[PDB]
Amino acid sequence: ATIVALKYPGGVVMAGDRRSTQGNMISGRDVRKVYITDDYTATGIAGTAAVAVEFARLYAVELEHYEKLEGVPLTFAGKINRLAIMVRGNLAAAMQGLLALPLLAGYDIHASDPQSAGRIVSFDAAGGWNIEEEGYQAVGSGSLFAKSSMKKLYSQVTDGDSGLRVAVEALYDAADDDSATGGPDLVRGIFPTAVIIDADGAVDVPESRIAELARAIIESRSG
Amino acid sequence: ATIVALKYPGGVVMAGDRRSTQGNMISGRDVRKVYITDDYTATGIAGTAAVAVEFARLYAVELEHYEKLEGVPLTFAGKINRLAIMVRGNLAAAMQGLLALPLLAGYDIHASDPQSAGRIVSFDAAGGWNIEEEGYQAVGSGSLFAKSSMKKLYSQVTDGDSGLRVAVEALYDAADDDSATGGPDLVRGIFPTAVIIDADGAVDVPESRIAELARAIIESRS
Amino acid sequence: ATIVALKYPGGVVMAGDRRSTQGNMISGRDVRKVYITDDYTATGIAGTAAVAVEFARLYAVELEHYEKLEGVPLTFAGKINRLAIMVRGNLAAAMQGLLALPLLAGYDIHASDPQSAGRIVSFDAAGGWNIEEEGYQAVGSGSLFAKSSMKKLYSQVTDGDSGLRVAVEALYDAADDDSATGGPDLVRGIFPTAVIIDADGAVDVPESRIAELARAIIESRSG
Amino acid sequence: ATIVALKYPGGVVMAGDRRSTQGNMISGRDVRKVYITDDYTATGIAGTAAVAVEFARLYAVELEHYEKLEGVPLTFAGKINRLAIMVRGNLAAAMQGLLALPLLAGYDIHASDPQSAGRIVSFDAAGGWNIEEEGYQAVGSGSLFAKSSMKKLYSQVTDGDSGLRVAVEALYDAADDDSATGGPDLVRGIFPTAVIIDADGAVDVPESRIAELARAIIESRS
Amino acid sequence: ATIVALKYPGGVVMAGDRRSTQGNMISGRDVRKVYITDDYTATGIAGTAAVAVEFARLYAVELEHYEKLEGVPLTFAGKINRLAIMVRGNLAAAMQGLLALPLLAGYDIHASDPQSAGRIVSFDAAGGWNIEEEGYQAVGSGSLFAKSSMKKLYSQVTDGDSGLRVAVEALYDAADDDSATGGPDLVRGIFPTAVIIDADGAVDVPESRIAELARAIIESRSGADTFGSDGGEK
Amino acid sequence: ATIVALKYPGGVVMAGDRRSTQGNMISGRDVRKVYITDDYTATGIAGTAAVAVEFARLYAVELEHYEKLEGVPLTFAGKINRLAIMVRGNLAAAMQGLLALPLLAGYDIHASDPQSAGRIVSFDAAGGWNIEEEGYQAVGSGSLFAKSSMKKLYSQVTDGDSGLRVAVEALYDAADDDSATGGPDLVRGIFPTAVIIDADGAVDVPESRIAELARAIIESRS
Amino acid sequence: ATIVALKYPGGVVMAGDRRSTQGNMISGRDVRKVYITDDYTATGIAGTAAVAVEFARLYAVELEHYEKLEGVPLTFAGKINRLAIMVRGNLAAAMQGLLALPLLAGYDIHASDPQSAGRIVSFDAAGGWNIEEEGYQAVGSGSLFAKSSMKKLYSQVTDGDSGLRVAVEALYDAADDDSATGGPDLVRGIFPTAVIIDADGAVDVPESRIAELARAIIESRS
Amino acid sequence: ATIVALKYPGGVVMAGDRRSTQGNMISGRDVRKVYITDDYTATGIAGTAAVAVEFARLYAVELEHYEKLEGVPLTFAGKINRLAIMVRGNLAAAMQGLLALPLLAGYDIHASDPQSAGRIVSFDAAGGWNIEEEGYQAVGSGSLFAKSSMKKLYSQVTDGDSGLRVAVEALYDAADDDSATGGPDLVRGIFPTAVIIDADGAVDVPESRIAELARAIIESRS
Amino acid sequence: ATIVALKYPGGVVMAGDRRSTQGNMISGRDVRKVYITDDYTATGIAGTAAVAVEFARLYAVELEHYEKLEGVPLTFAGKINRLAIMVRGNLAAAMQGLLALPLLAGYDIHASDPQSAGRIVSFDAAGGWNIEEEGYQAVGSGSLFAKSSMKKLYSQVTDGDSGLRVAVEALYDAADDDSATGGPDLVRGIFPTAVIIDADGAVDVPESRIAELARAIIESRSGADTFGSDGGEK
Repeated sequence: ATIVALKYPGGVVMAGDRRSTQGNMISGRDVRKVYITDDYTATGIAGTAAVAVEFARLYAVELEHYEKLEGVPLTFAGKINRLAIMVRGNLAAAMQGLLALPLLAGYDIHASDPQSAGRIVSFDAAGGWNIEEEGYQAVGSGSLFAKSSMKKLYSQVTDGDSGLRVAVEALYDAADDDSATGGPDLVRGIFPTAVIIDADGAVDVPESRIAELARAIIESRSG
Repeated sequence: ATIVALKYPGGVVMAGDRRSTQGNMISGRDVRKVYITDDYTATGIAGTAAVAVEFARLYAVELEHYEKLEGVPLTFAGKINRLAIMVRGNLAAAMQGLLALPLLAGYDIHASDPQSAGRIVSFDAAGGWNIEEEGYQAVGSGSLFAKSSMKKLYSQVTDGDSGLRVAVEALYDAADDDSATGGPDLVRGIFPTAVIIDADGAVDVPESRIAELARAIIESRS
Repeated sequence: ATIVALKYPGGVVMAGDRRSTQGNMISGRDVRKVYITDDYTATGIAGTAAVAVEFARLYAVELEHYEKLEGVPLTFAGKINRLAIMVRGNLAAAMQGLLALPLLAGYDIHASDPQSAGRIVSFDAAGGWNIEEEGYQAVGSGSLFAKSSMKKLYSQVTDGDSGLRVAVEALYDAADDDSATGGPDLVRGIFPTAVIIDADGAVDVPESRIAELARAIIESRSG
Repeated sequence: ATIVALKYPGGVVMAGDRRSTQGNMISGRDVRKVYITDDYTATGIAGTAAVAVEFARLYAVELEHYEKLEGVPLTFAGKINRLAIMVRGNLAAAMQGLLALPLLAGYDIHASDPQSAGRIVSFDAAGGWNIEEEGYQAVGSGSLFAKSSMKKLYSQVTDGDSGLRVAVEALYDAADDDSATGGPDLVRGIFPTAVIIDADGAVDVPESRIAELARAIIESRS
Repeated sequence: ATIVALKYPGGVVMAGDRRSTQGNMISGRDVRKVYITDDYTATGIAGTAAVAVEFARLYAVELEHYEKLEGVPLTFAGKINRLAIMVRGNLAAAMQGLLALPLLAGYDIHASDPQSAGRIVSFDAAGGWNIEEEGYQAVGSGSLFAKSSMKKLYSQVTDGDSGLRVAVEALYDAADDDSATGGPDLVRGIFPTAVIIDADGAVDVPESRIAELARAIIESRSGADTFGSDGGEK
Repeated sequence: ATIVALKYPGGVVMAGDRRSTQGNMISGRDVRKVYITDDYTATGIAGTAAVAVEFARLYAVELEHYEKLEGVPLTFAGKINRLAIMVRGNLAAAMQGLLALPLLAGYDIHASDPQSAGRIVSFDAAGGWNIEEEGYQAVGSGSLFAKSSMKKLYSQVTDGDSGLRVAVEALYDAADDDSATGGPDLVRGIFPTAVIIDADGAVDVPESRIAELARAIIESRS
Repeated sequence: ATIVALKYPGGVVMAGDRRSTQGNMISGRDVRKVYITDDYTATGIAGTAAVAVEFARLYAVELEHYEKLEGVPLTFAGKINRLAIMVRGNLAAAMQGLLALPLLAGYDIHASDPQSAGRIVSFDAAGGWNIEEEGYQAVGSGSLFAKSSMKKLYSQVTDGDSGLRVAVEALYDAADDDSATGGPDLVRGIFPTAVIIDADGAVDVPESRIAELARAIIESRS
Repeated sequence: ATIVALKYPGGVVMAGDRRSTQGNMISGRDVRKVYITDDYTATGIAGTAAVAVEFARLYAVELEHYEKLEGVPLTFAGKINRLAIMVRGNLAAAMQGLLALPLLAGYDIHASDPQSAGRIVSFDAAGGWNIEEEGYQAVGSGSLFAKSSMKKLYSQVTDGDSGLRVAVEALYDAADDDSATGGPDLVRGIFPTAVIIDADGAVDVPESRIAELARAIIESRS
Repeated sequence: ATIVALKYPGGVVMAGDRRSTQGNMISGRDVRKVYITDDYTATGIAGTAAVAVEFARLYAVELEHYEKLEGVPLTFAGKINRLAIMVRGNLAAAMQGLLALPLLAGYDIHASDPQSAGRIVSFDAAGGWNIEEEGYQAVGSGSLFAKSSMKKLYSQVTDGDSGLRVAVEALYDAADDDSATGGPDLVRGIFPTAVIIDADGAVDVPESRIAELARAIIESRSGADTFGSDGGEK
């Protein structure tokens, strides 16, 4: 599994791959790992698939719950803290092998400058969170390759779109050197999922656009 | 890793993938796992890469050494025996996690019927061996998927070429359902390796043939 | 044990074998492993026989319970979720050896298109569930052989019937390479059980149909 | 695995099934577990496949080697002893999971009464042996079911043929109640193997006769 | 210990042996292991003798309790389920060495056909139960020999009585190859106990009938041993 | 297992049961556990069957070997010593579960009084030995019941026959209270084995006599 | 530690950092990890410092020893083999923690095309080796970051100097993302070490060139 | 990680570095480890990052809580005690691996002499606290190097500013010999954070001042 | 234990403390840990006392033995190698707790520049060695404090005497911050030992110079403590 996220001028993009494994065997080819938890935040979770889906569901329930009770959504710092408590609470079971690490991407409406209102937050096993200040991040098994490719490509990220391309590509190298990360399957037409967040909310990327970008990357590296 | 071998009317074919891993990390994109040990045998080895390449090398040396001393190659039975003794010798290291299992294909020149002189032989970690009769075998992490593919595809095998295509396809399915087995890389142009043995000896299938077969399969599935 | 399931145009078919073992010894020759839990679902369970029969019984009780209280049956997503909670709850005892993995087949009346209203859901030990999109699935010890045979035969599935044949046959190869899966016993006339689900509900397959298909497969491979 | 042996008036018969497993997985559909070690003995070996085939081979070599050096075969007692010593030598490896138990059938040419010159001998992992006196023996995972079947069927044994049928049936019940023992495969045509020893030596029962008896049994039970 | 049960046309017969051991030493020679838990069901239990007798008493108490409260006895399926819950309940202590496995025989009055109203139910350690439909079953240490003998004799079973004979005999072979199962003691006159269930209820078998059948089986095996040989050698 | 030995006026008698088990399962119905190692000593061995028969055989060989080299048998003291050294030699294997304990009965031709030249000697796993003075000994799982029986029945021992009957009875009670010891099987006709040693050497009691005594006991207890 | 090696048109370059740690503590600021084992091969070793320096020394001795005895250097294949055998020999100590992994760069004088006579070879702890064919390799704690850097920067490599700059940059990124790898120390003036091998042999890059390249990179990133 | 603190005439200065690691990999480059917990106390925490940030937040919440309830802030001794009870409370999880050690710097308004109203308090794992009476202190991995540098520089401390320089420098040597402590990154402009406390409260140090002092130290040592 | 070594313009100096402990108990007040192994080297050994004295003794024997056989001392490189092999040979016993680490100072007569012919060499438990370039080294429980002291004090080193004073001071700070290292005992008059090596060989510093150097250090620390304060408070 691999999930990359990167800031672009005016928003944030989070993309995740599609494969789920059981040891060496490929058990699944279309797992969606990026969820739109609310109008302005998307959450990608890596690890044990059970703890992953439960985290996404429970987190979304909680955010909308507080919104309905208080008539106003939480601030971004609150969202971070709630997620971190929920992660810390799974530390006991996580030491037993049910570890799930999230990766939170959001757009802060209350932020002073609209052009830097993107935020990327990465968590550990102990619920310690860090607000990323370096433009991108990745979690999962292939995370190191993805981070090392985005390190060379992040100078091209100039808007939402080129950011989407760099994300697809970093996912491509992650899959390229890590067998647990699936690469663009051209045969079944299965490609990574993406989410884009800006002033107007968080929307899912239509599959055709990720496919055009993917084929473009493969045509580029074949020669 | 996954290495398939199947008899066809008049010969034997043996093919292997190209990936080598360390855990989840893809470390080698072009390893060759099928060797031509002598003019009438080929040996695939699954498992620990060091122990594998070493087995292949040493076995080839031994076959050829006896051949030079006595002026005649061993019978297929003797070859089977020596390979089995090597495998039995690595047993302690195999339990220490250095396991290497060989799959031996050969063409018996002394067999009575030439159309069925093909030979496939499989080994376990304890050196016991078994001559295969159902016409195909495989070894490695993808072996079960490969065997279950060849069981259905094997009625199509009628000559050297059809047998080659069936081999390549079985590999494609192994790789399709197991992450430790690499499929045809169309981007870098790396394809499985194949050896064909018949009445005239053992030759390596040149890459182009395997490329065309792989492209035919890939178009057939999409 | 082995339980296969596959979608066909207009419904779903689930078939399971008949043998139960205690180590190497054959202890039972007529265990039924596929149950009709409600008018539109069928549950097949593999593993510890006790935990299996309990899951079937308890699950059916629960579904009908909610129906009586609320005057309306659960949606399909609800059914999946309740089963998954019930599986997750058996994780503690499952680590100690009492492992039971279910396989849920259903027909969704509320689904938009009637021709794809079949559904197949597979579970793990941690209660993570996956909605299957490949058209078939199998659980049990012989599951990998059965999956690999249905992979080559699924192009012949065109209705409830050809689907039934492919199911019986995949079960036949599972039994053929796995000693824990029983093959068609021609001597005692014991054959796999099957359930078929479509717009009109879930009905058990009469035994003579499965027997005739079975003898047809054996006669076909005998030469 | 399961190998039965029974004495009939005038000779001995020894039959064995054909399956070989790895856990729940059926790996071999046609293994031969009963060898003719010499003109008047036959050896079945249950257990680890490697250790089994090796035992059989080496024992045959040793019997014949002494025969060539001294110009006369050992007595049945000497053969029993050498087999026992070979078994005792594998005890260390058997405790490490490489156990192999042999069942030895023979026809003593030096015995006084020809009608009871048949001999059956069973061994444990610790090399001790025992000469059977109840007319039959078996070894392997199905041995208890086979013995409990022969206890009832043995009054029907009156010659070479009835003894052969009782052997095949005992195997059928072993396989019927135990999954590690293969029964007659009517689809692929694979049947138990059988060896008959009498005053004239040891001969392999040709497959057709075993096929007949198997079909008679299967018809009787339906 | 060994307990065999088998269906016969119109009823069911359950027979059990008489010995109890403490390791190799024979500690008891007249343990009764087959109980009549109610008018139509008999229960035989094997394993730790404590957990055995306790199970029998507790089960009988429970069945009659429900009968008195509800004015109607449980159905047969209910009986099975309660027994299984009890067995499952003893799983924790069973893993520490207090294992007891039961074997339930009954006659279902509410069953459609009176001639197949016999039922045999076998349990495991996890309380999973199986309704037997092969005609017979056995539990205990000698269970495999007894099952393998009843497999060759079950074609002679035609009524309550011939079924009783086959039961005594299967018990005889169980005891014959398993030292933990006691054979008919001709010296002290101790023989297996039997229970027979049919349309008229479950009754204990009088000891003289089991004893005559026993002596008959011994005279027949001794005469069949005299007739037989080892390939021609006696 | 259970092997009793008792002195009587003028000789010694040694008897043993016939059962051999594997756990709760009865595996051998006619094992012979009492051997005649030489013209004046018999040896019983309880425990692991293999180690038992080995001890017996090898000890007989050693006694007779020294006899052929030196032209005179060892004294009873020397025999005791050699047996003790063998037993001490098996100590490591005994701690690893392969324990075999011998009970040695002999008739000392060199003793002063012929009426008390009988000799019984018992051994532990550590090779120490002890010359028995209370007139009887036993070994095996039933030894305690057998000794507690002979303590009461021993005043009846007045010659070779009465001593034989007391032996058979002691065995009967061992078997009566312990399941690993077989009693007289009236159905198959298998009875304990017995050896009698006196001034004229060691002879095997023929089976018929042991049969008659066993029947006398059995009717006595009904 | 981190040692990168990359082929360029006509030669090979091999560079290594300078830090050596004990836990979190920086213990050596100027270790040299890349040796010139002979006129056409350089060897880097990651891992335990003792085992590393010893490997390098002994291997150089052995190459040169055979050269003096036979009057001709081994082929690149023989060199690969000897290094592999040394590595396989240290395996027992590598499991105990004294692991040392070598990366071997050489220029084959006997290769057919001079422009691609460069050679890079990588080893695992079990002595198996692999001839790298994607143009670059690395070893040590920073190896993954270094490889992921060279994958992107490698299209810029066109000669000896550009290849050298790419090497230094890859090292800079290794150090940038891993704390056990030292970067260019501008304060003390300590820079990575580099060796260049081409048709004319192996020469150490003089420090000034590496200093200028490092300063260019550092100013580029500010 | 490393956090230094030192008294200067009229106040106290606490400075901490910026790097966070995950084993050998550098995971963070701008972690702030010094917090202003209230108008007159700053708290620096080292160890597990989670336990660190949690401690800071919880401690600040608690101090202001008591202030709001009682209308008067705690005395300094109270603050120390509460922090120590919190640290003691984390002792179980701290033995499990989630260890966080704090370092408390304050200015006591109620102290008699305004010029020595600074205080430095260091804690252990068991919540035992000590009031330092030696002018300075440091916690973290690089703590010993920082303490040993401040030991040679503390005679230059004469006001808030020279104290700030000595702090930055001691942090520089800590980072210089400890890979887990980050040095001044001149490329990204990341420098240690500082807090200064005196009669007028606790204020954060503007970044440009720390950068000027840092570059001054580097130019000085080049 | 703590042994420091530092190069100065034209030579090398090597000093060591005198304490030897067992747990918290001070067992030896006058151990000598720095030996003159030959006319141009000196060896300090930290760690287990037995193993330490043995490395020293046997190494001196080996150096001198080869010198007598071949008529010329080994080069500094050969000496380094032999010491390293001896260290590598003790690795098993060091894993068993009998660890001894040597620090080797020497004056290379064959070096090109006499002003920088001094040599300091440090070893780990696995026999690897390293030639120190930053001008000073130390070994033992107080080594970290000693090094962190010499890093600051090293710009003051200009000759043999100043280098000696810096050595003694570094030892004083090691002892000041670690309890296993003994400082100058003014009561019993026991001071660290020192060896100095230059172009003319290796000689032991006579006790007087060490005594009054340590005395001066102590008075400087006392006076500087009287001048200073804790942010204003004494």
